[PDB]
Amino acid sequence: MNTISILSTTDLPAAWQIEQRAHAFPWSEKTFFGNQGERYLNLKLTADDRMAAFAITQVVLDEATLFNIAVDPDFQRRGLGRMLLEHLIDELETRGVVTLWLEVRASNAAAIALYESLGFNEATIRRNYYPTAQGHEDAIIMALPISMKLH
Amino acid sequence: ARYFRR
Ligand SMILES: CC(C)(COP(=O)(O)OP(=O)(O)OC[C@H]1O[C@@H](n2cnc3c(N)ncnc32)[C@H](O)[C@@H]1OP(=O)(O)O)[C@@H](O)C(=O)NCCC(=O)NCCS
Repeated sequence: MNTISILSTTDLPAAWQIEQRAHAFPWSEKTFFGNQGERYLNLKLTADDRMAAFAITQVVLDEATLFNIAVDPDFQRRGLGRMLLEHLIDELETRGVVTLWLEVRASNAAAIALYESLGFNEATIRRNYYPTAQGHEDAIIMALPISMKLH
Repeated sequence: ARYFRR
């Protein structure tokens, strides 16, 4: 069974492990441990025992930015990424958020296709935004409009 | 993933 919950203090070491396993160029520890607290709606997905994924989001006004999503390699391509993303979107809609934003490596064909299938669109491109093992990569800036529902 | 200089 899969259980999406808030990501709290106690959860951060497990997530930090996931951060370092799923990203070729992870955040720094300080940056990672610093993206919590006020205005963060941070979520984890638990599969049975293990934490399998996490997502870091910040809400300002009626827009949000997904700073980070990560499914641990052991748990990938099993639909948990989408599921977590879907829970987040529902949660942002109840919160009056109308636009979710994110950045993605231009060559992440996986992530892009996931986002596209969830309704994200390319807004703009930032050239050479990401480092690579041999230079830089473009960032695609993508916006998902979230329709307002009856409550 | 957002990229930070931090
Ligand atoms: C990308 C990521 C967040 C989600 O992956 P996941 O949990 O495996 O994704 P899901 O199983 O929910 O589905 C992935 C969707 O991506 C697309 N996709 C296309 N090729 C794919 C591939 N080889 N692997 C994964 N997804 C692929 C599909 O639309 C797929 O949905 P499908 O089941 O209908 O084919 C996860 O793989 C991850 O953490 N990767 C490394 C870190 C990263 O790149 N994070 C996002 C940075 S913007």
